[PDB]
Amino acid sequence: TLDVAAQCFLNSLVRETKDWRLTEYQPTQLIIPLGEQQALHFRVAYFSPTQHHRFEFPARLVTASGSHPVDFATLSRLIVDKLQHQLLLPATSCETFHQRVMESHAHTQQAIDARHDWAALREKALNFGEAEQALLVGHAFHPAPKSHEPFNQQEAERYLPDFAPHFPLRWFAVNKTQIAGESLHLNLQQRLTRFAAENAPQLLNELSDNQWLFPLHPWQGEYLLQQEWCQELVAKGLIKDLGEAGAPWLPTTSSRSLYCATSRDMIKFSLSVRLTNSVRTLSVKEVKRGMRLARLAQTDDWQTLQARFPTFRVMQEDGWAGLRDLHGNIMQESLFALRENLLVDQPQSQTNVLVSLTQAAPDGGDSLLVAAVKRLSDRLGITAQQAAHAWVDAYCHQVLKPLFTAEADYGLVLLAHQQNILVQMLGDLPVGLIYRDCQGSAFMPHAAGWLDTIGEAQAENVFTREQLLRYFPYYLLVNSTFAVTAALGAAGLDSEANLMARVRTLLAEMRDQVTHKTCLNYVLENPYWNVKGNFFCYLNDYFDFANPLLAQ
Amino acid sequence: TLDVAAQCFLNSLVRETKDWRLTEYQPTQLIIPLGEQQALHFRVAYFSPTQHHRFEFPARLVTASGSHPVDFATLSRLIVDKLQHQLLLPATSCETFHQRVMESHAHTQQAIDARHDWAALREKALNFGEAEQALLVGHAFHPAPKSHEPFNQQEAERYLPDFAPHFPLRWFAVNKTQIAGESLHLNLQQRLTRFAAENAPQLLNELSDNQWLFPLHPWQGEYLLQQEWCQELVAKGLIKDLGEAGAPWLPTTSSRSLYCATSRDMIKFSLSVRLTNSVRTLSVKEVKRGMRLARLAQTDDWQTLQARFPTFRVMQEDGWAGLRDLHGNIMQESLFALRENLLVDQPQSQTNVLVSLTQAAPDGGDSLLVAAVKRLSDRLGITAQQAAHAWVDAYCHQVLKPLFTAEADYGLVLLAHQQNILVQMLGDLPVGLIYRDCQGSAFMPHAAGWLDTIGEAQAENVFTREQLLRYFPYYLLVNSTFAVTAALGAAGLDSEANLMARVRTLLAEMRDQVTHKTCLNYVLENPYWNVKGNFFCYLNDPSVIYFDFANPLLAQ
Amino acid sequence: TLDVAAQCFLNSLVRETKDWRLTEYQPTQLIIPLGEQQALHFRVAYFSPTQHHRFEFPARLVTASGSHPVDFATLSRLIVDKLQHQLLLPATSCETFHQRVMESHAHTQQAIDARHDWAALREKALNFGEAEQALLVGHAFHPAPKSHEPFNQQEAERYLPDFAPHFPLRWFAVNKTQIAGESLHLNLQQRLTRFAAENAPQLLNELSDNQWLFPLHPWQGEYLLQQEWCQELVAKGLIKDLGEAGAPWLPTTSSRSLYCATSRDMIKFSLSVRLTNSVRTLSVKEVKRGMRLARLAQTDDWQTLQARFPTFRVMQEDGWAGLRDLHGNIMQESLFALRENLLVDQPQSQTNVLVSLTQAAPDGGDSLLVAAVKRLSDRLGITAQQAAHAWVDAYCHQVLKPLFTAEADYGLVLLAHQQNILVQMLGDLPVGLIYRDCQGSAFMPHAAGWLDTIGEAQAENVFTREQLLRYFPYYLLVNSTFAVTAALGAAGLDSEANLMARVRTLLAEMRDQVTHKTCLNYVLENPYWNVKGNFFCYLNDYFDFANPLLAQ
Ligand SMILES: Nc1ncnc2c1ncn2[C@@H]1O[C@H](COP(=O)(O)OP(=O)(O)OP(=O)(O)O)[C@@H](O)[C@H]1O
Ligand SMILES: Nc1ncnc2c1ncn2[C@@H]1O[C@H](COP(=O)(O)OP(=O)(O)OP(=O)(O)O)[C@@H](O)[C@H]1O
Ligand SMILES: Nc1ncnc2c1ncn2[C@@H]1O[C@H](COP(=O)(O)OP(=O)(O)OP(=O)(O)O)[C@@H](O)[C@H]1O
Ligand SMILES: [Mg+2]
Ligand SMILES: [Mg+2]
Ligand SMILES: [Mg+2]
Repeated sequence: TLDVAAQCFLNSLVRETKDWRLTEYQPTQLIIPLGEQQALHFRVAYFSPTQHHRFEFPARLVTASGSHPVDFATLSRLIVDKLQHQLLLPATSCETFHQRVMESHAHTQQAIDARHDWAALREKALNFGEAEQALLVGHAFHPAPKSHEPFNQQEAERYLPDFAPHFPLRWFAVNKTQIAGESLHLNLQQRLTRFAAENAPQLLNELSDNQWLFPLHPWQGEYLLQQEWCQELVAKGLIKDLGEAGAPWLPTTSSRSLYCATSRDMIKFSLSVRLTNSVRTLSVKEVKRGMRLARLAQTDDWQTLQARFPTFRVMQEDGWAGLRDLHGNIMQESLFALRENLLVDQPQSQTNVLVSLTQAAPDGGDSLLVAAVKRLSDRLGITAQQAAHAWVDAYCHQVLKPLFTAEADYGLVLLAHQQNILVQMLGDLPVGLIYRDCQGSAFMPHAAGWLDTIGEAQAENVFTREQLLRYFPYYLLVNSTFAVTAALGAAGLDSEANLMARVRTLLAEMRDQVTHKTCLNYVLENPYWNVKGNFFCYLNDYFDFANPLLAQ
Repeated sequence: TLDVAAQCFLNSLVRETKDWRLTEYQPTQLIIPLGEQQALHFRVAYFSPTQHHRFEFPARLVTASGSHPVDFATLSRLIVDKLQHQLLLPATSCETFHQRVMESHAHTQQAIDARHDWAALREKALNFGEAEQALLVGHAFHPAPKSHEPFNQQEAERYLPDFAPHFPLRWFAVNKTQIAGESLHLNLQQRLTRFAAENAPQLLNELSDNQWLFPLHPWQGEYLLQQEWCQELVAKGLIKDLGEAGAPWLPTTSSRSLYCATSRDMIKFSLSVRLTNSVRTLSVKEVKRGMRLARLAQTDDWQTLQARFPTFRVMQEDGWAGLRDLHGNIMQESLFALRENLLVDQPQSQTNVLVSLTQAAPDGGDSLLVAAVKRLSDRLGITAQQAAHAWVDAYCHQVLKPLFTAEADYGLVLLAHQQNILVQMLGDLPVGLIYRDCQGSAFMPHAAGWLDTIGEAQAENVFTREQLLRYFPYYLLVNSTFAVTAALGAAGLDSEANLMARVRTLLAEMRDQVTHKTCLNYVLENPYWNVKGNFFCYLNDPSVIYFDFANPLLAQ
Repeated sequence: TLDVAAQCFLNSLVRETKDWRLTEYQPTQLIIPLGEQQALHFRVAYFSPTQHHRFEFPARLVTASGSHPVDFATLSRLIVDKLQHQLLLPATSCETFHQRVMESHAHTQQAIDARHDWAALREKALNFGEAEQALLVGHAFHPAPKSHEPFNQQEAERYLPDFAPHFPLRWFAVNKTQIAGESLHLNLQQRLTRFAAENAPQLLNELSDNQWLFPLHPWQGEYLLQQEWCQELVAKGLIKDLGEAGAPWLPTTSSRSLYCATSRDMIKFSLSVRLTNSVRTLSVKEVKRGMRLARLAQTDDWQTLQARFPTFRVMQEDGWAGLRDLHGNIMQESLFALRENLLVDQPQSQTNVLVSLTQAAPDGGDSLLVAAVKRLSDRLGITAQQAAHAWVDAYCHQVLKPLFTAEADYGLVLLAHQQNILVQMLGDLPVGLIYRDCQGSAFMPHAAGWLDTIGEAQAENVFTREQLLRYFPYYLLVNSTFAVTAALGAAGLDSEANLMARVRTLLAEMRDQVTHKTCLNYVLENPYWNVKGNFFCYLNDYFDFANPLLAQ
């Protein structure tokens, strides 16, 4: 009756198309014409003004003769055929698209079947690791959010968060000639030594002045070792495989970022896998973004920002390393970034990634957000609606405020979608924010003088005003705030319209306080936002979105 | 050199008198004239515009063509003698006052010598229980904050928090015909069942339809049991003494209130002991106030208030019980009230009573507040002054905001001591408030329509305007907020003057958002605050009992 | 290649028959003749003198015409067809037998597939709850150890240990007139009061002098509510259904017994479900046995026993309750027994039920027992064989000594198979015993004087010498000790023969210390043991066994 994987495909499509209808009569049905006098009739259980819809399955294909049910595989192929014919697309690109969609759908079902614990997650507050592996639906507005090529099923069970696995890292003993890297506070030799001593102490027999301990992802590790350039190093004895060892690491929502509860650092690997339309290798350019922001976090003006927003943290990526071939070429498939584990002293703190809270429950029950809101209602003795309002209000103050204000007053841009936002909670109420993913950092023109303080003002990741107004509202509101409000709306705690009214009101107060009102004005006043459409972007290996926050 | 006990006697005095002077020369000294061409000279290490002074000892007697040092016992006797002449005081009350001040001074020194763990508390964030037993100085502006009467040494070691003790409760099996009480959600029979079950399960072999388990304070219980009316019940078989049993309980800052980390309920006993000019027995009257507030907490307007401030909690005292004699008369010395333990599900949270944090270190080191702020600074990588400002700003938003708004918008008066304020912290930053002691709850006239909804419009704890303006700014700014700013000022993180400017700014923002501006107007604009002193109140078990306090928040 | 469910069926068969043979030539194959020049050949991977075999699959059916592979569904039909005519087995009975064998085989594979966390159990010492849900194979010598009629697949996932579920209890508020029961230390009213106050505190609003809180199994409670007699109680106002509430409970290896870490009591329910040829309802007679032993556990001679074996405890079932119909008749289907939770103060102790340790790994890897012995080896820096020896010797001293001695010196009989034996470990070495299930408690004639001290010398569960010698060695050696020695043997730590020699040598030393040597003499000297045919027993809704503990 329900299929959260199919809903992704359909909500992604409905958001990015103007061609679909609603029936005047009840029960309401959404209609996607296929042309040639036939159309798909979806029964609507919940209609969302932000297109967080929920359809009651199976769908029905309507014909001249009559009507008949169709499975997802069928209705999806009829849609890709339609788009191929009306929009005149290539054939080889449309079939590969449909194949990848079906793989994802199928992979989402296996993970649902495998995870019998998921429902029990509603029962109490989740820690960091629990939330990082609770996301089974994936990207709610991507057609194929769970494609993981080239991984097989055995590899997808060990190396993806979906099956809640854990594993020790792989380790090499590498000569320092063949180690490139960079790190703050501790030099590179000192990070690697600390990181090794706290995770795989028994390998410290291999540690010397020249021969350092190098961590690798177990899949990449085996994938790198076979390569000739790496095998050449083994021949010269500049690399020595130590195998797997040490503490348990669990893949996070991004799969390539790993978490260990006792390690002062998390580790983000260059991982040769396609995950929603991008191979997840790292570049030297990318890791220097993190190093850039990490150094900027030492300045006085950062000190001032942090003082003003003490409940707001950024998990700095202040270290990285990678292997050099025999020529000295940094092999980017061996790179990794080291990310501050700000939860190391509090591994049971209710700090959750937002995307896991807002995803629709695969069993059609409460979302993990709604669970938390319901606990908050019970604990405080207030109505579920009142608990919905308070949660939403605190979310604005704790999450949105520092993020808009970081741009407006300091020119710092943090592109914070659901998977980058960690909601620090205490008793299911947001009391802070931790931002993650420093590749999502950028700088406005009015941060240039501040960047000069570290010599970076010619930074690669500098945005123009037009770049800001494109990305920033989509990530923070469309791809964040409206999932919060939609999830609460789908559960019936309050209408999305009324909840977005609370968001609007608080964004207005926020505007009054900041210096550069450019962005908040665009958000609060401009009729149409740029929104990145994954449905047609993924089909090829941008649209205007009606702004709901305008004054009515 | 250091005496935090003497500083209480002296600072309390300096606040309630205008008969003292500073030296135009340095090192600066504070002078208290004794008349007859003699005076006491105190070396001032820190001068506070909120009278949180730090004197360097010994003092010095300035007399005849010369002086000499005087111990605390001497200078205090001299000052009490001065007061006996000035106010024509009965000699019996003077000597009772002085002996009590020495008792407190001595008891404090004992505790300080007994608590070698105290300095180590600076090392990390405190849990609720740790903070509740970390107060060794007591009331900072009371002359005898550690008077224990009639506790002996052994009794003070076990039943006060100072030595960080714990003990299981005493228990009576009592016929329901001799149990008077009340409870919400669960009836009285059901509370005592739950409470007895989760605290002393092994006594459930004495639980029946008619015979209920009844908890007692080990010291009160031994006293009540030696009474005539109680033994009538033992002879009648309506009371059986089961002795001590069950989980460990910690006396908190108030001594009569106990804490058990695994207990869903705290318990606040009627305790026949004198602590800062009040016998600590309960009355049916006072325990009804808790019920009144608890029943009011089920209303939709409370619900509305709670929604507006989700991080603000009140620990509801929604249950109480006591013993009645054979004639059915409630014996107030047996009373207790049950308080919600909102920390039962996280006993290791950084929820601390404010008074323990602000308290000046007995060893002269960092106060526990300064230890926190310093951790806040190091974690966030910000300056100690930036951490101090951040902590103070969050204190205003998390503590002062809900309390001033509850009175203004809803008419609810919560008289928040430094001891009734639990600061819910997360990473050494205030992120919420938990208020304790419902005996200090009162209602303004404009709460009347709301009290009607539960039929308590004629509540005894109703306050006039003048009552509010006297009490509320004393408890919540003088005996609370200024202790925060003073602690940080004394540590040299920023001047009290500057920190009090921050509070004013935020208090002024708030006034613009409330309905009844009556209270915040007074705070910000009334030149003087007329309140009640502890030093001359304690000396007398009316122009002196209450004194005018120069407002430091006036735009100057 | 590996099928642990099929191995239960086949080993159970080979143990209870003398019609099969072994091929001299290598690779060795076990042959089960079907007659008519037709037979099944099983490639043996491990031959066990205690019939804990491991066959390599698929099996191969051999005729004069040739050989071809056969799957488990086939070879099991062929074997039942054989047995059907060889025993003149009724056709309708045999069809039901094989249907339950395929159901068991199927449900097992579903559980293996569902439990992706099982392999990870090898990594560290298990706690009690983890072990209680680690048994996915079931009884290793029952033909259908995972048949759970009438449970459907949804009901199995929630109410059997197999999917590691947990849930809150169902609760009725019941007039004390309709409550039957008994308890020690606390009376019945007081136990139920305590049991409710620590497990479902929020239901205490319903508690009163006349209306008592009454716990139910979530399945059994619904099954009960629908019956006519219970409806009458609801109509009369004698019962009020409070629904589900309270702390989490996890079903143990027995399913009808539930475990809550925070509760001083475990609860054993009358459960109308068939688990290995026995519907799991309780009877009044059966819960008297627990009360009887509990009262006997308060005597001075029990004291004398306990002081001699301080590491040995029994989990006393010192309470029970049940509903009565309107006529005062105790309803057998509503019964439950309360059991001491002796682990309530150390929930993370390495106290594991033996059966989950000995069980063959579904994925063919190390057993959870061998996982421990290897930890023990690595910790002490001794050889795996030495650790195996130490573990076995420690098993004999901590488990076998107190149990034999209890019969010999006191006349107390505890029928301790693997599932009643909780091995108390410290650093993967046994250091104690906790016995469970007082239904398997009995008494010898020389215990009669001790029984007279509580007036229970007339007990129903008194054994004859013959009853003792039949049951005791099977449960306590065949279905306990030999699974340990066979798991260590199959792992290649040492031969079963050498490990069984260690057991004999210690049993010999034991016999010299006890007064009544009857039992140990029968174990050490009698050429044959009586043993249960769970196979032909299950076929029909026992047999002699060669003693390996003989001196040779
Ligand atoms: N709503 C969402 N928005 C963005 N990403 C999502 C969403 N839902 C799921 N995801 C998943 O999260 C990942 C986001 O990738 P992104 O590049 O932001 O992180 P990363 O750099 O790979 O890892 P990290 O965040 O640890 O640095 C994708 O792989 C995507 O499948
Ligand atoms: N700064 C302070 N202000 C007020 N009281 C203080 C202070 N420091 C310590 N105390 C102690 O705390 C107690 C407060 O008395 P109060 O009547 O306000 O609370 P209570 O009702 O006794 O305690 P509870 O909070 O358990 O209800 C006094 O005994 C006093 O000695
Ligand atoms: N090797 C084994 N020996 C005995 N029982 C086993 C074995 N393996 C699994 N089991 C399971 O253990 C249960 C044994 O039943 P038994 O009557 O001894 O326990 P019970 O009385 O139902 O439960 P409890 O032990 O909780 O009192 C059966 O349900 C059976 O499926
Ligand atoms: Mg990311
Ligand atoms: Mg108080
Ligand atoms: Mg059993």
